Amino acid sequence: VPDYHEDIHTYLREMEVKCKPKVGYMKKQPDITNSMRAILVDWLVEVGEEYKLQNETLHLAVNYIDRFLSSMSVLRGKLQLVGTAAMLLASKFEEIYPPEVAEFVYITDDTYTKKQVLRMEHLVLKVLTFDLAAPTVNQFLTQYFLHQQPANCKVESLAMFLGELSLIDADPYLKYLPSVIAGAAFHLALYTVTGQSWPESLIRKTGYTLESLKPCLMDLHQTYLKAPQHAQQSIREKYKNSKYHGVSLLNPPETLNL
Amino acid sequence: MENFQKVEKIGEVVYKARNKLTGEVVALKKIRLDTEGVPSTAIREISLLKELNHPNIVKLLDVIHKLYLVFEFLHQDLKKFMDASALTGIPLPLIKSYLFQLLQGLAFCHSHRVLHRDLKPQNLLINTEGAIKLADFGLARAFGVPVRTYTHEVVTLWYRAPEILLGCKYYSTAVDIWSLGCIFAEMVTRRALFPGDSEIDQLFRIFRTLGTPDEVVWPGVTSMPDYKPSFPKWARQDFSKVVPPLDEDGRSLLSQMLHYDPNKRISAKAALAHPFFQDVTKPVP
Ligand SMILES: NCCSc1nc(NCc2ccc(-n3cccn3)cc2)c2[nH]nc(C3CCC3)c2n1
Repeated sequence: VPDYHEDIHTYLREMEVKCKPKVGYMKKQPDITNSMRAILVDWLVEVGEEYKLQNETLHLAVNYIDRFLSSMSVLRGKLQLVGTAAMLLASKFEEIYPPEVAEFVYITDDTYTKKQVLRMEHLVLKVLTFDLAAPTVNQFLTQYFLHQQPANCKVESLAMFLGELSLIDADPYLKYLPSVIAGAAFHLALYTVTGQSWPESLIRKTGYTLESLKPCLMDLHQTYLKAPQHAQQSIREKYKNSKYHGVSLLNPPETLNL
Repeated sequence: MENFQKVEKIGEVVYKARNKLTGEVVALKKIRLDTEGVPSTAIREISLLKELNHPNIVKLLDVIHKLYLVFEFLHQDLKKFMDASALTGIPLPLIKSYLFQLLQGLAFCHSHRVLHRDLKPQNLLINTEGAIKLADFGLARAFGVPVRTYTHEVVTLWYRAPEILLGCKYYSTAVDIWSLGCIFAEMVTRRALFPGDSEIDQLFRIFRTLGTPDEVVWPGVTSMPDYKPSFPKWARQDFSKVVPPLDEDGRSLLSQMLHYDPNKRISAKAALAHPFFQDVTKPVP
């Protein structure tokens, strides 16, 4: 293993605590709700598919939105402008070929002007004090995938699917750190596809036992069981593609036997 | 901006300036914002330098909305120091100090999941007290474990690693080590190791010095997208001819920094432990 893998993991574990949004922020937002956030995140999943953006870009955009809404009151009519600026910034940070501003305007169907998107970009940068290099569920998942005995494309696709569903529902997923969500998503995907469990090598790397992951796992199991009923369906549609081994079509396990 | 007196243009725009209230001498990096808003290069440089607090990385002091990045000022870059030392040469202990410090800076970048991707002498800043610092993080990227495909058009040609020239799907930390190997040789011999004038000339300059790589030296090389079985097969030159002034330890380290196979090329952290650095000191230029 490269001699900086452990250093990066230790650093990302420090930064995920510093980049965490305020867990109870939505109760202090006078005009927006968890449901309007779910609608915005589901919409960004679709924007990502339309522009063939990385999963990481979507995860970063959600981190930026939750951090912005942690300190700034936003009316429902402007929530999509925050999301659009977040996705533009996430794209500039993470993408080889970020979509142009005129494309972000087009994808809002001219709800906002170019000037509005560029002014919101400045404001998001100011509120986040240019701290864009946030750890994501995705960054922990790709590290955890190196511990597979052996590597299984369905396990990887299903763990990504599960980590993505967590983005939609601020209740309960804002209670958990990205490293913990990734741990639950990886265990649940492994167990579903192969009947294997959270491996000893990841217990040593992370210090997480299956027991420490249990609260998050129980939440993520319910999310998985109820996904076909959720009002938001863009992530299920995405993970039906052959790109993702159609993993969203698999049956969730009935019990986890924890 | 009213608190800064521009002294002069030092790069291109970077100005030497003075804080009118505190007297602090700074470098102002002006980024023009004119139709896509804040450039990705500025967003990456600011966000990544905020996590890269190290004695061998240039300090970002402030950001002001135009967009001005306020940095610490250093008196000279390694390119101008090299030009000034072309007749004398850089003393061996100072070459060793500078490489040791560049590797400390780069090891810190890699340990914080940052690729520099433009290490060349003009981006390496020196002060009057014998420090050298990595600068210009406009081409840098936060990388993932493991990497995915990143921008292909990276590193100034003379300092560009063979896995980029041959179009590997994946590159990572090893590309920075390649650039520093080139810079090490350049400090020793007083000229660019691989001064290519095109991608093909750059590759052939590498092949003529280190030997045309084969499946034993670099497993997978003959399958790489821009590899051609018609490439001439040159033999490897003896490092006694490539870097004549360099001792056995120097030659061992340079050869490990220029390994063809990125998976075998020495890491910044392992380079710091090499016996070449056993007697390292911090002379003043
Ligand atoms: N590529 C080198 C030019 S860009 C540069 N140079 C610096 N210092 C070297 C220098 C000083 C004065 C002169 N000079 C005087 C009269 C005319 N030229 C030229 C070179 C810097 N110190 N700190 C920086 C921050 C990192 C981003 C800005 C910075 N940049």
